[PDB]
Amino acid sequence: TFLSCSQYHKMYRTVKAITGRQIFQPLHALRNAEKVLLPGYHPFEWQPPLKNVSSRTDVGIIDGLSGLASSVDEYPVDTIAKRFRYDSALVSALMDMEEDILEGMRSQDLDDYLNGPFTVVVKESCDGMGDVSEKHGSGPAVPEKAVRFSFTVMRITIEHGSQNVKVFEEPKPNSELCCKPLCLMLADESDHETLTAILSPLIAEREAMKSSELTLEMGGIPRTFKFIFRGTGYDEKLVREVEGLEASGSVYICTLCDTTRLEASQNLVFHSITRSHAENLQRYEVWRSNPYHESVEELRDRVKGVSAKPFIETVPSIDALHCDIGNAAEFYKIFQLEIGEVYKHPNASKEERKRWQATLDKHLRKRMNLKPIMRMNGNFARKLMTQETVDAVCELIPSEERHEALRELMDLYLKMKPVWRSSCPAKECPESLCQYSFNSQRFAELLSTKFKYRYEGKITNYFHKTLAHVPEIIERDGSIGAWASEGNQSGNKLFRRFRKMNARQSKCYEMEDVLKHHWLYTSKYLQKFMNAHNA
Amino acid sequence: TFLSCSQYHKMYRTVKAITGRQIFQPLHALRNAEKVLLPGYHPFEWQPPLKNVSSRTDVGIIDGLSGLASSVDEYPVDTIAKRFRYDSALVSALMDMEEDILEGMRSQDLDDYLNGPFTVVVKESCDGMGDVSEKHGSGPAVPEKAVRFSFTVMRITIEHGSQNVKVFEEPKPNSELCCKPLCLMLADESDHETLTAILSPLIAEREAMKSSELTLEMGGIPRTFKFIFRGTGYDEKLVREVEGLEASGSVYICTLCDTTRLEASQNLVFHSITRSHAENLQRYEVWRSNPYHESVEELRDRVKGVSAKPFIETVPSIDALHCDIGNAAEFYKIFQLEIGEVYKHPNASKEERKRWQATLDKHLRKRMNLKPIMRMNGNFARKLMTQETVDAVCELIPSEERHEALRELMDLYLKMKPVWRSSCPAKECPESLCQYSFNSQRFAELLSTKFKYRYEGKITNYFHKTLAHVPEIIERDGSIGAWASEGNQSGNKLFRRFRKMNARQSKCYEMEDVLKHHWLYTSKYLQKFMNAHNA
DNA sequence: CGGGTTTTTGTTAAGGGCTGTATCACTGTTTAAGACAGGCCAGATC
DNA sequence: GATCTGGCCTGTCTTACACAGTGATACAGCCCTTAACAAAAACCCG
DNA sequence: CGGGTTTTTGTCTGGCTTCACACTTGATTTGCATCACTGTTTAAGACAGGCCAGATC
DNA sequence: GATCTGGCCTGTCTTACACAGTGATGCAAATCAAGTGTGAAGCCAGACAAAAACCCG
Ligand SMILES: [Ca+2]
Ligand SMILES: [Ca+2]
Ligand SMILES: [Ca+2]
Ligand SMILES: [Ca+2]
Ligand SMILES: [Zn+2]
Ligand SMILES: [Zn+2]
Repeated sequence: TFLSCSQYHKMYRTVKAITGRQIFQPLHALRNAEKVLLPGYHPFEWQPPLKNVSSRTDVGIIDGLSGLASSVDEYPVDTIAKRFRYDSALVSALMDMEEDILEGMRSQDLDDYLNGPFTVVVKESCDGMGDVSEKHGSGPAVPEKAVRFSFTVMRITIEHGSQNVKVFEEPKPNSELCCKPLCLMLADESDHETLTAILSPLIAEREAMKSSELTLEMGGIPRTFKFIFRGTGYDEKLVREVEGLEASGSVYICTLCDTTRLEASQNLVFHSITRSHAENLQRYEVWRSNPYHESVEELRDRVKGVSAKPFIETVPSIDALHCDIGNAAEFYKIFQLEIGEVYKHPNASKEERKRWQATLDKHLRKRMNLKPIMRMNGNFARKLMTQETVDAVCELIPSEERHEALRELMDLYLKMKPVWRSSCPAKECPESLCQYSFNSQRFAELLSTKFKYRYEGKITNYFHKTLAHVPEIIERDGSIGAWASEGNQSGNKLFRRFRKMNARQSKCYEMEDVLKHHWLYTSKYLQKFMNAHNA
Repeated sequence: TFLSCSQYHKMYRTVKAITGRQIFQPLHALRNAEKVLLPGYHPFEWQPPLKNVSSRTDVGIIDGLSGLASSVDEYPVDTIAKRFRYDSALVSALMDMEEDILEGMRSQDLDDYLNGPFTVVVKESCDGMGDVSEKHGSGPAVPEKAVRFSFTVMRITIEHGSQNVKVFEEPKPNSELCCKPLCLMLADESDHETLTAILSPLIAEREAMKSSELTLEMGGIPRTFKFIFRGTGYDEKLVREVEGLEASGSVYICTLCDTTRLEASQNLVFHSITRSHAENLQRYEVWRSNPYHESVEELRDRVKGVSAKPFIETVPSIDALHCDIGNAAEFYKIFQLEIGEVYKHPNASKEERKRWQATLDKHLRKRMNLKPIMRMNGNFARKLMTQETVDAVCELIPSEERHEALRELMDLYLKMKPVWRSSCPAKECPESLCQYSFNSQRFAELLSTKFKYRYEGKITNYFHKTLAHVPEIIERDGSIGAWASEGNQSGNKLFRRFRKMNARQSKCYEMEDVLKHHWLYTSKYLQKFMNAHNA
C-alpha cells in the first residue's frame, strides 16, 4: 500500500482507539517480521565453500562499490550503490518460496520429505533506467540515471527417479513483482568503467556459486540446491556493451551469428547461432594479440567486430519486447514510405517525408482516434499493429496492388508474431510454430520483391533476428517471451515511488531503503497474503 | 493517510479476506459518508435573502470562472479554477463544528436548546503559492503558479442576555488543518485581471452576507448565525495589490498609516492607524477625478499613494510570519555589516560584501552547525535570532563597544518578539505587553544612535510596523499571531500531494478533486476521529 | 451519635515485557517585479 | 561654441519566491508479582 | 519379546439448547468491470558519399 | 598543371531514453429482511466398557 511508518502508525492507533481491539500490529512488530524476510537471516552453507566469497550468513545490504578506492588520488567516483551478496540473496529468495516448492512437490506426487539435488534456473537481467531525478525544491536539478541488476527464480526442478520434474515454474515470468532486486547504482549504463567496477564482484560470486551446492534447511530437513544461471534480460545495447561488441550501427548486426548487414539481405533465413561467450573471449584475444599480423580492416573481419573484452556472460537470445517495438516502428516508417509512393519515384526531400508523416498521423487519429506519439511505446505498438491498420492506410495510397502487397505482409507478420510473443509456444500455438518456417520464408520473399526500395541493402537488426533465429532459439530454450526484460522494465515506477515516499534522502541510507522496499515488494510470502481474495 | 481508491480497496479486501469480518467499509460506503461532509448538503435560509446570490442549497463545487466568456473575441483567459459558493461553505463549516459548539454551550453553562443570534468571526486569507507544477515527461520548461482563497471560523459567540460569551474559539488559529479552502485557481497572483475576474464573485457573496442572518437547524432546534468577516491572511504584496497602493518599494511604506519613509526614520514610534478601505476608495476617487486640478507630483501627495481602485476589503493589520522573517533578515544584514566595521570605513565595494557574507557563513556553520541558505525560511530565522548567536558573532569585531551595541539590541528584540508572536499576549505575557512601548522606544533610540550609518534614511517596512503599530493592533484585535497567514502558507504542502496522489489529470476534474479532498482533510468531524487515541 | 465488619483500596520497590511518542541525521543548492537615485551622455538652446 | 537640461543605464532596496517528512533509535511510562501492612467509603450491628 | 497400566475414547437414552433453515420477493449492498484523461525526442555511434584542399608526379 | 586522396561535413540509419494510475460511473451478483415451526449438531447426565501409547514381569 506504499504507506510510510508515521502514516501506518496513524492508522494503527486510530483503528485501535476506535475499535478497542488491536487489529493492526505496532511498528516494532513489523521491523521484527521484516528481519525475517530480507537476506542475512537464515543459516546456510555451501559445499565446497565458495572461492573468494565470505562464509558469514548474516550479510545484509552491502555497499555496492565493494570497497572501491575513493580518494583524491584514484579515478574519481561518486556513484552511490547498494547491493546484496549474491549467495545470501539467492538463499533468501529460495526460503521466500519454500511453501510453493513444497506445494509443487506434493502436486507432482513426490515425497514431501525429500532433499534431492534441486536444480534451480535463474534469469538475471540489468536494465539502466533514465531520469530518476526529481524536483524536491525550487530547481530542475539534473539528469540522473540509475541501473538495477536483478534476477528471478525462473524454474525449480528435481532429478527424481530417472527424470526431471518441474517442482516449480514461474507463473508470469516477466512481471514487475517477481523480479527481485539485487543491485542498485546511480550511474550511466554506458559508463563502462564504473559499471564494471560495480558489477565485477557480482560476476565473481556468480562464477563461484556456479560450481558448488547449497545446503539449506527448508522446513525441517535440509536440501541441496544446484544452480544454473542464464543472463537473458539484457536489451540489445547492453548485450553489445557487456559482451564486448561494437555499437548497433555496425556492419555486423546479429549478436547471435556473425553475418554482415549486407549479406544479411542477399540471404535472409539460413543462419545459425554461433556467437558464444568463450568464442568471444577467444576473438578478443586474437584482436589484442594479432598473431597473424593483419591490418585493422582484415583483423576486424578475422574477429567479427569484437574489439573489447567480454565482461558478463550472456546467452544468445532475442528480446521480445524491443523486438516487437522495433518491428512496429519499422512498419510505421514503411507506411509513411508507401504514402510517399516511393516505389516509383525515389529521393524526395527532408520535408516531403514530414508532410507524408503528417498525412499518416492525421488519418490515423481520424480513423482510430490513435493519438500520435513521438516516442514509440508498446501500447502504440499493440494499437497500431492490426489488420485494421492496413485496412485504414490502404485508402491513402493510390494503387491497389500496394494494398494487396501490404495486406499480405501484415497478414504474415501477425501470423508469426505469437511464436515469439507467447510464453510457451510449444503448446499455446504449436501450429504457428510448426508452420513458422514457411510463414517467414514467404515474408522474406515478399520483402525482397515488393519493398526492395527499402530492403535491398540495409535490413534492420530485429527483422534479421525475427526471421532467421527464432525457430532454433525455440528448439533450444523453450519459449522466447518468458526469457525477456519486461520484468526489469516495469520496476522503474517502483523505484521512483519508493525513492519519493519511502526513503531518507541521506544519499547513503536513501538507497538502502529503496533496495529493501523493492525486495519486500517483490517477495512472495507477502503476495500470498495480498492475493487472499481468490479462494 | 492520503490513500488512493485502488490502495484503500486493496487494503479493504485484504483485511476482509484475512480476518473474515469486515472492519473497513467498501468504497461506495465512503462516497456516501463523504456526500454529507462536503458543502451543498444541508438546508439553510438567509433572511433577508442574499442579493445576487441564488437560493438553492445544493451547490457544491462550481467553475470558478463564474461563466467568464471564453471565445476568440474576448480577452483570452485560460485559468482553470474551482470554488464553493461562499454561503454553502460557511453552512458546511458550521454544521461541521455543530458538536463542538454544542459542547461549548454546555461548558459555558447555557442551554443546548438556545437559539440566540450567534455572531461568528471568520478570518480571510489568500496566498499565491508558486511553482505548483511537476515534470510529467521530459522538459523542465513551464513553471505554473496557483492561488488559494480560504477562510477560517475563528470564534463563535452568543449574546446571552446582555453579554457575549465565547461559545467557541479556535485552539490553533493559524494551523495547517483549520484553514478551510474555498476557491483555488491556476493563475499568477499578480495577473490582476484574472485575479479580479475570479474573486469578484466571492467578494460579491461576502458583501451580500453582511446584512443577513443564516437560519440553520442544528441539533434539532434552528439557530440564527450572523457573520463578521476579517481579511487578514494577506502578505504585504497582496495587501498593497488589492488595496490600491503602490508597490512595496515605494515612499509610502506602512499600509496602516500614510507616512513617508524619510518621516518614518525621523519619527520612529509615534504613528496612528489611519488607512481604512473606505478611505482608500475615496482617495482613488480623488485620484481618478482630480477635483483640485493639480499635477501628478502633488496629487500623489494628496492621495497618499493610492492610484488604483481598491478591490477587496482587508483590515489594517500586520502579518507575523513575514514580520519576524523580515526582521531576522535585517539583523543578518546588520551582522554582515558589523563584521566589516562599515562604520569606520564606509562605502566598500561589491567584493568585500561577499567576503563578509562568506565570513559570517563559515563562522556560524563552524560555531553552531547553522548551515546557511539563500531563501531565508522560518527555521533559519528561529535559530539565528538567539542571544547565543550574537554572543558568537561578537567574536568577529575589532571594536570594543559594538559588542554591547549588539547585545542590547538583541536583548530588546527578544523582549519584543513574544508580544506580537503570541496568540494571546494578554494572558501569555502581559508584562512584555505593558513594557512593549518602553522597549520599542529604547530599541528605536538604539537604532537611531548606534546604527545611524544604516537607518539615517531608509527604514524597512517591518521595522515600522513592528515598532509603531503593534501596541495598537493589540488593543484593537487582541493578538497578532492568530490573525496571520501561517495557516494558509502551510496548506501549500497538501495541494502538491493531492495534485499527484489524488486527481484525474483531466485538467477539469483534476482541480475539483484537489479542492474536495482538501475540504475533507480540513474537516473536523474527522479530526476528532483521528484524535481519538488521546481522548 | 458510634463501631466491628465489609467492599474495595493505596502502598511499598526490581526487573522485565511491552508500547507510544519524541528525537535525530538529513535533504533545498537564486529571487522577479517594481521604486527611486545618481551619473553621465547628449542634444536643445542662448 | 558654450551651456543648461532631460533620457537612459545601472545600482541599491524592499517585498516576495519550496523544509516538514523519512526511517531508525531512544527513552519514558506503564502494567504483573512477590508479600504484607495500612486505608476511603458501605453497612449492618449495637 | 509378548502381556499389562496409563491416556483416551465409544457410550448410555433424556431432555436442552442455539440456531441453520425451509420459501417467497423486492430493496439494499458489494464486486468487478469499464471510462475519459494524462507524457507532448531522440542521444550516442557507424557508415557513406561529397566537396574541398592540399599533396604529388 | 592535373589529378588523387584524405579530412571534415552533413545525412541517413541503428539501438536506445518516461502510460498504468486517478476518481468516477454502472450494471451483475449477493444478501437479506422478515415472517414460524421444524429438526440437526453438539451439551452434559455419573458411571461404564472396547482401543492407542508405553511400563513391566
Ligand atoms: Ca535498456
Ligand atoms: Ca528499460
Ligand atoms: Ca505571498
Ligand atoms: Ca506563500
Ligand atoms: Zn543473425
Ligand atoms: Zn506605519
